[PDB]
Amino acid sequence: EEPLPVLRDLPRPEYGELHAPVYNPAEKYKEQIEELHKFGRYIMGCLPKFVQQFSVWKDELVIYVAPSALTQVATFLKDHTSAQFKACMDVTAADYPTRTNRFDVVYNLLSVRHNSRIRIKTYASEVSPVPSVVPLFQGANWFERETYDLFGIFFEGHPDLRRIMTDYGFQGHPLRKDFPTTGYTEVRYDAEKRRVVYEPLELTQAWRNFTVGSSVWEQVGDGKDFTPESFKLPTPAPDP
Amino acid sequence: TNPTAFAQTTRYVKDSTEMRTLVLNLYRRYLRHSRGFVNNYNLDIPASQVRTKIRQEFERQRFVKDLPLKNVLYMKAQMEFQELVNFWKQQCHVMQYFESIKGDSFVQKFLKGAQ
Amino acid sequence: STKELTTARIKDISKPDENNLQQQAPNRISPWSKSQKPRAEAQDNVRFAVKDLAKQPRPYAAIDLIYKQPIRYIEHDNVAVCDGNGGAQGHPKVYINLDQNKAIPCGYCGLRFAQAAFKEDIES
Amino acid sequence: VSTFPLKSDINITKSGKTLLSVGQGGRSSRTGFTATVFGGTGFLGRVVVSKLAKHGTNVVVPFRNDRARRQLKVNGDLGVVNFVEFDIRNLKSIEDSVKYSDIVINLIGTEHFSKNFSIEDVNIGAAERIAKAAKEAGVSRLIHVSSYNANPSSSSDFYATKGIGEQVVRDNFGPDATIVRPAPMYFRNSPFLNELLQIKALGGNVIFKKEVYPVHALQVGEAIERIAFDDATAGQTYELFGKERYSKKELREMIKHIIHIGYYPYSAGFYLPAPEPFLYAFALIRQYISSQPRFNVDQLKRSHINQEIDQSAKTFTDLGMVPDELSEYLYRYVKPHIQNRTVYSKEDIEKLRDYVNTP
Amino acid sequence: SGGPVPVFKKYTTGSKGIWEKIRQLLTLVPNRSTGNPLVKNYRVPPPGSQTLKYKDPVTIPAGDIVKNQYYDRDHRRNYPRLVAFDQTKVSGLLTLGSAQNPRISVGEKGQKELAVFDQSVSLSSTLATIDPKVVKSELLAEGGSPVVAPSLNKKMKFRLTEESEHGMYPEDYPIRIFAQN
Amino acid sequence: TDLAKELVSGAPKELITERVARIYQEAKAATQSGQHNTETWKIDWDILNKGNRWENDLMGYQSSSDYMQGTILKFDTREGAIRFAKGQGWDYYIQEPKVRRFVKKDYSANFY
Ligand SMILES: NC(=O)C1=CN([C@@H]2O[C@H](COP(=O)(O)OP(=O)(O)OC[C@H]3O[C@@H](n4cnc5c(N)ncnc54)[C@H](OP(=O)(O)O)[C@@H]3O)[C@@H](O)[C@H]2O)C=CC1
Ligand SMILES: [Zn+2]
Repeated sequence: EEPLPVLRDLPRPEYGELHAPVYNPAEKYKEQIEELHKFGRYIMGCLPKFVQQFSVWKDELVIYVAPSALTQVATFLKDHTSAQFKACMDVTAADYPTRTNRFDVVYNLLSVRHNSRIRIKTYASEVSPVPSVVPLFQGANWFERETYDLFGIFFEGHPDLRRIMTDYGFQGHPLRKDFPTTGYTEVRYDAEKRRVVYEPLELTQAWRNFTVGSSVWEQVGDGKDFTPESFKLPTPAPDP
Repeated sequence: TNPTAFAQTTRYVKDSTEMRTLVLNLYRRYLRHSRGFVNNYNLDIPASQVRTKIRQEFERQRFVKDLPLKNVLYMKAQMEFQELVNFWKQQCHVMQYFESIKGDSFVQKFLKGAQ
Repeated sequence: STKELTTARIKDISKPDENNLQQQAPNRISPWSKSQKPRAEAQDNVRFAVKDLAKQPRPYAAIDLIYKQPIRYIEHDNVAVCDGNGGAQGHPKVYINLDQNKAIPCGYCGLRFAQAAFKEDIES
Repeated sequence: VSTFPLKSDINITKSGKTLLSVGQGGRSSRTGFTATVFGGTGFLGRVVVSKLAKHGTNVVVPFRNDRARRQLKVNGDLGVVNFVEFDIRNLKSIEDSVKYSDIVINLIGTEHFSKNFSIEDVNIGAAERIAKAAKEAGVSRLIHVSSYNANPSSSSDFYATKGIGEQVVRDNFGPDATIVRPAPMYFRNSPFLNELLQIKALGGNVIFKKEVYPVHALQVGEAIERIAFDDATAGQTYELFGKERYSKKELREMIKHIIHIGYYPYSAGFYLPAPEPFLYAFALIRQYISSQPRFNVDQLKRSHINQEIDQSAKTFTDLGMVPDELSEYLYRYVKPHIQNRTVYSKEDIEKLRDYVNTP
Repeated sequence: SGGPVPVFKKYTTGSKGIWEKIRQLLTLVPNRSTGNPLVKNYRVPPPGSQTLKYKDPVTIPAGDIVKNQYYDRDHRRNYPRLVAFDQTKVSGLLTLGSAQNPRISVGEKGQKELAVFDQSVSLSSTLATIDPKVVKSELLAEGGSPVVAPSLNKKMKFRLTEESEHGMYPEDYPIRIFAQN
Repeated sequence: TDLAKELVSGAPKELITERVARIYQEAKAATQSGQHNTETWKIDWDILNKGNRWENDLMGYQSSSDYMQGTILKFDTREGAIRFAKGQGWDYYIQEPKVRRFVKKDYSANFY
């Protein structure tokens, strides 16, 4: 039944000068880089008709396929035992207006089987449809519904495609780069009509674009080479 | 999982003629529900004008030539119908849709700041 | 009047009064910036029609206060070091050169430093 | 409404004030003016305040009912609609309601009298004191509102004080004071369309024989906008009314079918005919028993007077606005009191007029 | 372990004297704390009235005045470059081997071969025409075995515990607690 | 590309009829000697002849009714900008960047 200690007063460790090793954080992914490279090539060899190219970054493997190669590669990665990606976590997009097909549709698959994640990238334009993966993954029903709402991508084969985020009868797809961040209209309560009405946008304080004062010097270099020494073409050695 | 009421599958049509049959079919579906649109949305105008303004918006796109433009304008064509039937829009939105409204002389625009 | 109340001056002309609500600040009559809106014009507005101007915020003008400080005088050195008299709770440390025969104010604090040998001319 | 309430962005007043507008006319825009709507918490004030504040015109709203003014602020942006507590038995408050203004509007008026104010003190005393103070406060334009039969010779007290009220304004403010004489204004929650919809209307036959001309409350609100923003309307008198002639007895019955209300209308008390000497007596008693404004004696005399049009005054064609007929607007203002919903267009309403008068 | 702890060993207010004996006689579990913190212990020197003079911590290699060149520890600019392997480079690696396991001739004869895969080479053709041992050695693994998806955590394993060890719900409740192993 | 893609973007009609966009490459700033902000092509919209900026009466803000005032697009090839402008049916005009003329600079030139 001893009285409780006063934890404020108990002695604390004494340290002199602290030492912590400095080493490149990208080194600890070295083993993961080779194994994704091998398994990335394996998918390409199995399906040369579809896999345009594959890429590895640290611990993330990406497979680049055409829109017409989507259902095939998705099915292969779902059913093949060596790569059982039953769970699709994310369906999204990104806008790069400089490219001919601006939208870049990206899928993230999870394999609870082997504890792995794979990424599928497939492009799309404003008018060209993309196959819907809803027949394979039911979890993409709303992720495709969201991508259309914010990017206007036509998804072929979706059972019920409609707005999910923006208001009903909202004009324009917000995440397209050409859509201004403040939109086009705004609402207020009109006394005469006894109802909330839309009016064209008019900001009391116009948005200030401080992004113009960005860096005029390039800030990060060319990077470093971390490709496994088993995935570089050998240099033909000079002759005697 | 099952789709909601008045839903349709999203298929990219590849024939021009096939689309017009869908386009013409959809037009009566708008026309058929016009009285219910007034009743459900408590519109202050008779259903005749509701049928009147539906037709105009179809013609606005009549002269598109390229096919990929035709589908997307049809894909979004169905979506606006589906929301209207299921009472998803509020009364404020529908009123303002049909409550919408000659340009001033050069002096008049100049006098008031123009654009 | 409205002549001093609407134009900025380095120093005022008449003695400021704390009760006069038309002054720019309770301890200064005229504004201290060329683009500062006079307080007389600011309160001549519809939104002040039924207000109590004595209870609106009237902080003491900082220009008049800072010139009430004495000039620091440095002995046998032409460079003064100022840090806001708080170290880690002041401004960054800035070194002031006192070769010219005048009092050079600090960039942040506004304290004026000079040389002791120059005090007699400065105090004229 | 539209997109810009002005015809020009620079507007010089009678007093040498140069008002420069900024913006496109939306919420964040301004017009440079500063009005003062008296009785903005009244029926007509709410529409008038809303239109002015909708386009960035600062509006000072003197009020006495603290809660009734709260909903006025939604119409204007930050700092636009300002509130000044006042009482017409207080002069200092009125001299602050008009201190910074460039337009003064006077919607204060009554057809009933109270234990603290009579009709003489309100329709005549208040308007006079406003114009006297608005003149000494250097206001360029004053707009006044009176009844539709302003006639200082009328035996009715309402048109006796409303008619004299016109004079004492121009005799106080001067020969620049505009005057507006709207017809019975119909709108949502309007005093006119109310008693037509009220079920237990005691003395219906006595009250509803009076004939008037319907007029849109919004058009009256929009008309007042055109008057304030135009300097060519100074000293002019406006008689605002509609074209088609309607009688309350016609309306009280045309309304009856839209409401869809056999034995019931007689049993429910919809028809409550009354000998006139009783009505003069019961309305006499409620002046000092009821704590609320009831249908009083003076209002009874008005039921004996049809609307008169003073043809020497102006109309909506002077403002380039087409008056709106009650045919197209009666239905949307009875939907609150109202298978398939039965919708009446202009043709449906006019045909319904035929049925009422057909025996 | 997380075994039950006597009430007087927890920093909450507890009764004393006759009421302690009443509290133990009537409560279901006598070692349950009221939850009201000890006034004399909890936050007693407030955060604004402490005694510790804080000093900025600095590990030596990255905070030193010496042997502390920034380019040694400038990891943000040593990021891994983005390399995409198209079908052509896979074919070149497949046919010619890798940099570690060369299968290319030397000198100008080799420079002839590398230039072959410097332009488009579809991988469908490459697998059709190459030694079957190459696939079993380069593309596939362990003598023709497939390539299983790599694991993000080679140390992710689980094992079944029991209530005498995990302390949670007994065997009857419909959940099982998994350890690391 | 050739399609009238603007009919699916839901953008207001005024960007086609009433506004003018500009395709330009940002110029080098005189103050600084860096040459990196001048390597990507950008699209910006012209300001409005009235209602671009006006002073808020109450707090002195900068009110605006231009919903494209803070919209700048980025590209990496000139053609992609022109193609994208063509796709949306924008009434653009291209601003060709100036090219600095090469002049060799020698240390010895100060005396020769
Ligand atoms: N259909 C109609 O409404 C018609 C009305 N008119 C006249 O238009 C004028 C405006 O009335 P309207 O808006 O339509 O409806 P109201 O009768 O409700 O408006 C009366 C206004 O005057 C104010 N008022 C009355 N007495 C006082 C007082 N002692 N002190 C301060 N304010 C007072 C009221 O303030 P508060 O609200 O706080 O009580 C109210 O704002 C009236 O004179 C009316 O006779 C003429 C033709 C048609
Ligand atoms: Zn300093």
